[PDB]
Amino acid sequence: KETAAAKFERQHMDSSTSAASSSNYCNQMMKSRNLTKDRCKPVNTFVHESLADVQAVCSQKNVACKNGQTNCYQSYSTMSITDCRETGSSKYPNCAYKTTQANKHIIVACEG
Amino acid sequence: PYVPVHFDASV
Repeated sequence: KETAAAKFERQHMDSSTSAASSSNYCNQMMKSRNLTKDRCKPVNTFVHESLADVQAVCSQKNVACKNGQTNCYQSYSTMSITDCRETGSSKYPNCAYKTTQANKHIIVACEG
Repeated sequence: PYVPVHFDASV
């Protein structure tokens, strides 16, 4: 089965672009990454950085996850990210998203 | 190795 690490890359990594290039980015990426297969994932974030840079977050600032778990880490640096959020017109299987470009610190959960 | 398995939030 797909590993949790591999699932992370598929759902959130986009090292081939520096940032979302058009309003259609979310629509295209959510579809192509198979995130809309069973239902419309309501929210999703893509990171436009090298995988190594994102993997290094696991050795940066240790913080509590939103749910209280203690294996979260916050990037020391801000990263180029794209926020994908479902639109009022979204209706499975024609999932629709609004694309929002940003530069912020990311918080990931790490395992090993 | 210790790698990211979940995206928790952007701050």
